[PDB]
Amino acid sequence: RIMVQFLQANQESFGIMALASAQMYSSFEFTCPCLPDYNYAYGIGILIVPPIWFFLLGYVMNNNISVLTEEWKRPVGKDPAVLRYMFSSMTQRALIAPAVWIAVTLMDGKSFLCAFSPTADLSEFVNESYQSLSQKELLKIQAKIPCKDIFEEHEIISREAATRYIRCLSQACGWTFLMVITLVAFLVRAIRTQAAFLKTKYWSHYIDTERKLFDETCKEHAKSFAKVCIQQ
Amino acid sequence: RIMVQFLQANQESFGIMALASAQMYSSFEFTCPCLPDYNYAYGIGILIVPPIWFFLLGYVMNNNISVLTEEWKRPVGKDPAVLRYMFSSMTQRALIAPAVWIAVTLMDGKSFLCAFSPTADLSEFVNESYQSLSQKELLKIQAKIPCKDIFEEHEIISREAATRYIRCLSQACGWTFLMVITLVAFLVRAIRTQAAFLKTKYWSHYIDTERKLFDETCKEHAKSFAKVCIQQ
Amino acid sequence: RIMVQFLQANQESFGIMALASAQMYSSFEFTCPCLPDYNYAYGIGILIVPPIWFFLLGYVMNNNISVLTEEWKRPVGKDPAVLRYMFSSMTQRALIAPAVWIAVTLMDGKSFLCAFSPTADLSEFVNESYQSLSQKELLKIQAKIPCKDIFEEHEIISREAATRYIRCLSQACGWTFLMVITLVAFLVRAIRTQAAFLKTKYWSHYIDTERKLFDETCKEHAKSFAKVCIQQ
Amino acid sequence: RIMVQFLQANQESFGIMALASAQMYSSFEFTCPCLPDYNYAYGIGILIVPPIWFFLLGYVMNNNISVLTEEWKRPVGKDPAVLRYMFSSMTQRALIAPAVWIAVTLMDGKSFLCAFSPTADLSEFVNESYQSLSQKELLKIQAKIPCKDIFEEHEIISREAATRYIRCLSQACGWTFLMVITLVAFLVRAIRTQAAFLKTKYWSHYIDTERKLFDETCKEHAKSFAKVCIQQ
Amino acid sequence: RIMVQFLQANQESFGIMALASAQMYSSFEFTCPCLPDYNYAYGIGILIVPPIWFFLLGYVMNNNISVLTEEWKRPVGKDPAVLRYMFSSMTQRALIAPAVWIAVTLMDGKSFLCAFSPTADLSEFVNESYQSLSQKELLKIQAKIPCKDIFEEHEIISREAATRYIRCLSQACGWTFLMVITLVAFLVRAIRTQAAFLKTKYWSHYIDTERKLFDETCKEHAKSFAKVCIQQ
Amino acid sequence: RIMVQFLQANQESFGIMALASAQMYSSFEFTCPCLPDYNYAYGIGILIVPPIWFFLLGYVMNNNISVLTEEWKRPVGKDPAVLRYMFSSMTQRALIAPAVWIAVTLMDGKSFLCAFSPTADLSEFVNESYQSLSQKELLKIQAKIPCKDIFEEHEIISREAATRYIRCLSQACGWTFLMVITLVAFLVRAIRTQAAFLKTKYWSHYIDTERKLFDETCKEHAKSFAKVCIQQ
Amino acid sequence: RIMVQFLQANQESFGIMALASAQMYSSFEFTCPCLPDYNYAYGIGILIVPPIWFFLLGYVMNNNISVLTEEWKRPVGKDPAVLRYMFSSMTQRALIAPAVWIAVTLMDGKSFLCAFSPTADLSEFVNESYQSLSQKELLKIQAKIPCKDIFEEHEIISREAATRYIRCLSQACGWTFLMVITLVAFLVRAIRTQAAFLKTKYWSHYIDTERKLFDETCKEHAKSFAKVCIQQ
Amino acid sequence: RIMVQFLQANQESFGIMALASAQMYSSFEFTCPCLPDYNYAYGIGILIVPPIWFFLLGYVMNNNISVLTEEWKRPVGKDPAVLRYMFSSMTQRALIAPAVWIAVTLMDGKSFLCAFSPTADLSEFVNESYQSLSQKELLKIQAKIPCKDIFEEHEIISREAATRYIRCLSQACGWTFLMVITLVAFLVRAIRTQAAFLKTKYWSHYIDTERKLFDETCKEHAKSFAKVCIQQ
Ligand SMILES: *[C@@H]1O[C@H](CO)[C@@H](O)[C@H](O)[C@H]1NC(C)=O
Ligand SMILES: *[C@@H]1O[C@H](CO)[C@@H](O)[C@H](O)[C@H]1NC(C)=O
Ligand SMILES: *[C@@H]1O[C@H](CO)[C@@H](O)[C@H](O)[C@H]1NC(C)=O
Ligand SMILES: *[C@@H]1O[C@H](CO)[C@@H](O)[C@H](O)[C@H]1NC(C)=O
Ligand SMILES: *[C@@H]1O[C@H](CO)[C@@H](O)[C@H](O)[C@H]1NC(C)=O
Ligand SMILES: *[C@@H]1O[C@H](CO)[C@@H](O)[C@H](O)[C@H]1NC(C)=O
Ligand SMILES: *[C@@H]1O[C@H](CO)[C@@H](O)[C@H](O)[C@H]1NC(C)=O
Ligand SMILES: *[C@@H]1O[C@H](CO)[C@@H](O)[C@H](O)[C@H]1NC(C)=O
Repeated sequence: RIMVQFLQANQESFGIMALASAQMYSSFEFTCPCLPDYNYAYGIGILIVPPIWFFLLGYVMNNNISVLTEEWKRPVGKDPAVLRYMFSSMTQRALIAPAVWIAVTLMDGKSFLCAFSPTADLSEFVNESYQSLSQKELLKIQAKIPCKDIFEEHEIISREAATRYIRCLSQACGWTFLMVITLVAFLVRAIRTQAAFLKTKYWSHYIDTERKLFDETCKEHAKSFAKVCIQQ
Repeated sequence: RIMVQFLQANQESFGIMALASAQMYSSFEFTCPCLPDYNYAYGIGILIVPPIWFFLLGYVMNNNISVLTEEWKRPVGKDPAVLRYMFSSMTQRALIAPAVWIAVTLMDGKSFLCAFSPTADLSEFVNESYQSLSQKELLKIQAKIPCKDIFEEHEIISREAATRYIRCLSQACGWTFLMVITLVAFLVRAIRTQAAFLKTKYWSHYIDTERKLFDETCKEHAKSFAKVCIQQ
Repeated sequence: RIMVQFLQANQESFGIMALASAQMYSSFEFTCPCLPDYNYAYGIGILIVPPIWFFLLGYVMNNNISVLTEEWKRPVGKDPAVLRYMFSSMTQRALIAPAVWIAVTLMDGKSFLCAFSPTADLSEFVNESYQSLSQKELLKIQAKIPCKDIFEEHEIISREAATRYIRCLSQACGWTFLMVITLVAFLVRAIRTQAAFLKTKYWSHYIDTERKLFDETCKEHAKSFAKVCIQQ
Repeated sequence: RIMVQFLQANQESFGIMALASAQMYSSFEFTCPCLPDYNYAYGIGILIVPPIWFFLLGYVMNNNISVLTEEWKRPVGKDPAVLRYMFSSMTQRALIAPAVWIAVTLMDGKSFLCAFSPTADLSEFVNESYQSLSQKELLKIQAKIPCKDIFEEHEIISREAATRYIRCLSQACGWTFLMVITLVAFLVRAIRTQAAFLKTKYWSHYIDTERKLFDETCKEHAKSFAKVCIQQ
Repeated sequence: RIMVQFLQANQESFGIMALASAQMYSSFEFTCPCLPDYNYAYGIGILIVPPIWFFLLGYVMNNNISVLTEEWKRPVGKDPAVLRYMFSSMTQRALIAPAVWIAVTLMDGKSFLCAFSPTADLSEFVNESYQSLSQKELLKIQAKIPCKDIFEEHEIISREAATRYIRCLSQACGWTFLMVITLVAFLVRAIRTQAAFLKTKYWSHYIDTERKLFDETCKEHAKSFAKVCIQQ
Repeated sequence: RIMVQFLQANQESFGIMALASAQMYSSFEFTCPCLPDYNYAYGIGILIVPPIWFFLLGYVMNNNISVLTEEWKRPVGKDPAVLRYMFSSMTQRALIAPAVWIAVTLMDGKSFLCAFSPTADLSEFVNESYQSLSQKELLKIQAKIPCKDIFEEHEIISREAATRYIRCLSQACGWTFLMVITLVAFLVRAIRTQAAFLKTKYWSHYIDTERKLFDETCKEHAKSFAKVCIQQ
Repeated sequence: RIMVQFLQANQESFGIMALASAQMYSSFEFTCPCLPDYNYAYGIGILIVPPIWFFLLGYVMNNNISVLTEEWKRPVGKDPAVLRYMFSSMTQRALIAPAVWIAVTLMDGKSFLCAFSPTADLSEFVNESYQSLSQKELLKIQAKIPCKDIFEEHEIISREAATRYIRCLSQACGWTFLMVITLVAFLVRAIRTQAAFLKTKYWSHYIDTERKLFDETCKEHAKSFAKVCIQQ
Repeated sequence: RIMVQFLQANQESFGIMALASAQMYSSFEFTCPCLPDYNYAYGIGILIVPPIWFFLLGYVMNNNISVLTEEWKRPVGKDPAVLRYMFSSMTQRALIAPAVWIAVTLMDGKSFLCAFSPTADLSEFVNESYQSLSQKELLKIQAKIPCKDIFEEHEIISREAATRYIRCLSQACGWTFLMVITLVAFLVRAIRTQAAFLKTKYWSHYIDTERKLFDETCKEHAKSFAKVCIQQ
């Protein structure tokens, strides 16, 4: 409920793909398979592949990827640097949604709990009676931890006690990730290109004005033949 | 509830047929027949035929299919190319809603669960007591899995344990589909036609201006006889 | 609740009679009589007569049925064609609400369940104990199926198991109907009349301009006598 | 709850007296007396007298009933025809709310259930044990049917089974009424008066312009004496 | 809850005192004293005195009662007729809220139930065992009827059975009152004064224009001395 | 809940201090001390001192009390009459909120119940067993009546039966108060001063115009030195 | 819930710091320590230090404290009086929020209950059995009174009976405080400085005009060099 | 719920990073690990590192950090003081969100409770029976205090009694922090730079005007070649 609450708060306070990723996470039915073989795969996949898809999507939604591939494809493109600058700007704009997804899914330690439960060392939580049993038997039990309606072995492991531990580890990792990302962003904004920016601004203005003028002249050239044919 | 939540979030953030398909799924009463003979048929049908209907509908709602069939029907149409371009644009605009429907119904593994439950290999979930019994007897039991109010054989198969497994497989398939679709869209937007676009823009502007001029001249030609007849 | 949800979604997204029929269905208290003699009649009636009433209503709400009957009544009407075109347009606009009603009431298999329950062949659901009894005794029991608060014979037939079966059949029929209707609409929009359209547009513009001019000249002719009489 | 839902839907979609009657029904506490002597009277009264009051009210709210009675009262009124046309238009506008009330109260078979329960033939619902008893004893029991908190004789008659039967009959009668009304409206709009309409339009415009001119000239004639007296 | 629902519906659809009286009733804590001596007094008082207060209030809120008493007080007032017309108009505008209050409190048979319960003849509801006991003992019991939390003698009288009876009588009286009021309003609007209306319109326009001119000339006469004193 | 409901209704329908007092009452935690010594004091205090504070507050919020005390303080004030008129107008505007508070707190008989419970004569409610006991013992019991969670002596006095009685008395007193206040307001508006009103209107317009002119001339006199100093 | 209700009512009716303090109180988790040593300290602290912080905050948020300290710091400031007037106005504007906080926290007798419970004389509430025991033992019990989930000694002291008593005392103190504050405000507004007000108004207008002129001239002086450098 | 309530109140009343930090806290799932080794670390981390990240973020979001690092990097920057002033202004604007976070997380004593529970001296709460046991055994029990669903040793320590104590200490620390911060802010606003402010204002206006002029001249220079190329 906290995720939906912050979603509504972000909507009220309200570049846009961030809210898209947040909403998609808050409305995605995370279901851990709760099996010793697919737990790790499912957790790491939910952690890894959605940001990759968001990266690709952010590249696709960009309106000027066509000019980029056109210039990269030609031997001598009609300058040499606005291309690198435009590509860097596109990549930087696209990298936002994956980072938001990773941060959200780490602060909410569901993927971490699903992925690292079967193999983690939970020895302070395992009951004192069954403190000597094969780790192969512990594998299934620990894998069933992230499932409330499946874990029916409270006599061996306290579920909430290990859930809180793993979730705290996940939140620590999330805050570390956020700090590193913010430091990198600070360095980037403090270091980084002057002529390329002006050239790109000019080319964008030129494209817009050309499109508008083309629409206008098409309308004017159509009005004449319209008056000609209608009078028939 | 997550589907309706993301529906409301999409409505708040808000080409339109995507929201139409999402809403239609979130408000469609999926009822698995829970029978070994019609489970597969019903699941695959819900997966397959609604996107076909959405494709046809998107073709019908298009305002310029009439000109397409008129030109395809004539021996020598009044150019050759803008037709192929217009048809490709129509098809690309129409293909959006089916993809959204398939993605949604795969992320929510209801159709997958209904379709693949009776024949899947659920051997780690079947109880150890009835681990040796005819697969024909297992057919009905496994078919009854997606039905909460019908599956009354908890002593043979854990329902939730297999539900999570099949739903995880469905979500994996959904993410794979999304990745492939995004890659194809990236390639299409990066590869693909210059004169046809301008010709289509000009023809659209001409049609609009002609319609507006016709309305205007009809009003002007009517005003005279109106003043003539009213004075009687 | 799904019907009301999609009603609200359609209202938010928002020719109008479609929403009218959807709302009327979502707010109509469908009560199956649950009797072997009136079940079929009630179900088929709810399926058939409301779309007929919607058809008639859509014909009545049309603002230019009077001109149609005036021209059809005269021996020589003041052209021949715009009449057929206007009538076809009226019929096509009117046929929308009945189709929406039928589609909605088929996707929600209440009418189908009420109509086909007493006579359908439910042999896989009838308990194995009373698997040999007179179909006349089965008539009342099966007729009582669509009534939750009346069906008190769970020892003979599983209610939900047959409800899901009949509802799935109804949804299949609904999707078939939708596909056929969409194909017919595609063919109609792709095949079908050029002069009649322009003539109808001109006549509509003429009628509107004449009405407006009549209002204006009435006001002007009234102002004089108003100034005359007020000064008394 | 369905009536209030459709009330809100009609409000959202939104001549006005229709919504007034619908709201008044949805907010009127229908209380069947549940007595063999007053059941019929109360049901038929709720069915009959509210539409009569709505008819009278619609006549009263009409702004030009005074001119109608003034002309009907004079020996030679200052034309002959616009009176009949104005009266017919008033009656047609007024007849809307009673029809809406009757349709609503028939689709919701409360009045029908209250009125026809004590005397209807409910022989398939009366228990097999007391299948031979004086109809005078059955009178009170059947009269108590529409009262949930009063009918405490479930061992003699199944309440819901007869409630559904009578409600289905009421809904059939309601749909029949709607069909007949729609057919009559279609015939009226298709048959029916040309000069009277123009005369009424002109007289209405004249009245409006005269009122506006009178207000203006009153203000102008007052301004002079205002400037005269204020300066004192 | 029905009263508040219709209150909200009236607010949504939305001379104003009608809504005021409706709201005041829907938010007034009607508490029957449930005593054989004060029941009648309290019921009749709630029925009678609030409309009297509403009448007085509607007279007070009227902006031109001062001119009425000024002219009625003078021996020779500065015409004779517009006074009677203005007074009749004031009374007619004021009489709306009391009628609405009476209609509402009669349709909701609380006052009727509180007032007429102790003395009404409820012989078909009194149990057959205590069918022979002093009416003085029946007085207290019947008086306690409108109180749910006080009436603890279900073995002598069925509370709901008599509540429905008295409430039905109250609703009948309410509909009769509404019909009579509507008939009287129809007769009044059909019968009833020509010069007085114009004179009142002119006097109102004159008063308004004089007030506006006085404000304007006060501002103009103040501006001069303002410019004079500010410069000091 | 009725008080908050009417608060919301008044807010929707919406001199302002009336709503302020209503809101303050609906959001004030009335806690009867339920002791034989402080009950009367607390009830009468809640009845008396909040209207006094509202009176004082309404006097303070008035924007022209300073001119009143300035003129009352001087031996010869710069006319004699507009002072009495302004003071009367201020007092009349201020007297609204106390009356609203008293009316509200009387219609909701909480203060009356808290104040008059310990000493009232409740002899028809005291049980027949303890009908002969010292009034000093009855004092505490009756004082505990307005407290639901404290009154634990149901065997001696029926709590609700006396609560309804006292609340009915309170509502009677409230309606009497409202009637008397409305009669007094009618007499005041019908009796009551002509030159003083015009003088006050003129002085108010003069004050407003002087303030506006002073602001304007301050801005103009500042602009010059602004242009002078900025250029440095 | 009453505090939040009045918060919403104040928001709907809606110098601003008053609502800030009200909201901060309604959303502050008051937790009495329920210990004989820290109860008094915590209660008095919640009563005393938040208004001090609000006073300081209101001083800080004031936009012209800098000019005040600048003039107070100089030996001969560039007049003598507007400083005292500006300081008095600042203090009066700042004193609003602390008074609102104190009034709110006194009307809601939580701080009073927490502070005065351990040492108050509650002898009419202590049970008759333990009416002779060391006050040191009574200290802990009485201190635990404001805690619902901690006070588990109902056999010695009735919790609600003393809670109501102390809360009534707190409300009395709150009303006394409000009356005294209103009287002081009345005296202040009736007594209190003519030239200082005009001087402050003029200085404020001058500051505003100077700021606006400076922005304008900065823009104009920048435009020239902008046109100069851009053309390079 | 109080935090979300004040969040909504702040949103309604509504430099922006304050609301961001408040929302992020109200929607952050604080999960104390409830272990004697990681409790302190987790609590202090939640207290310390989020404000550091907010500080860095506020530095990054600042639009003119690039000019700061450009001037700090050059040997002789194109003045010497607007840099120090701009840096101080940036730091002061950035320091807001960390302070809000610390204040919020201290008023809501969750971090304090998680951090200081295992080592605090809770001797008045430990039961009298186990008042002599190794502090190593008390370590785990006290560490489990902030966990409602884990602390299952009510026979040794009263959970709520110590929770209230530690939360009161946390609130005291929070109010102390707020007072110190407000005093420092008062001193800063009262002490602190005249030429630097004007220079920064001028440079900002110059930058804005230059950007706008550059956009304009780019559009004008593009229009010519647009008209040139379109005509081809
Ligand atoms: C540990 O196991 C014993 C029996 O083996 C059981 O009684 C006890 O409740 C268990 N405790 C926990 C914490 O699992
Ligand atoms: C397996 O079956 C046995 C009896 O056959 C039953 O006692 C046990 O609960 C079952 N377990 C599961 C997981 O189905
Ligand atoms: C079938 O009938 C038997 C007795 O005739 C009963 O025990 C059993 O529960 C019934 N089963 C079903 C599925 O109706
Ligand atoms: C019919 O009456 C018998 C006894 O007379 C009773 O046992 C049975 O439940 C009743 N059945 C119905 C349907 O009323
Ligand atoms: C009538 O009274 C008898 C005993 O006097 C009791 O058993 C019965 O339930 C009562 N019935 C009603 C309807 O009050
Ligand atoms: C009156 O008191 C008797 C015993 O003294 C008790 O049984 C009875 O219930 C009481 N009745 C009321 C109405 O208090
Ligand atoms: C007073 O104490 C006695 C026993 O000491 C107990 O029975 C009684 O309920 C108590 N009463 C109150 C009001 O505490
Ligand atoms: C203290 O411990 C005793 C037994 O050791 C137990 O009976 C009692 O309830 C405990 N009390 C508290 C307050 O923990």
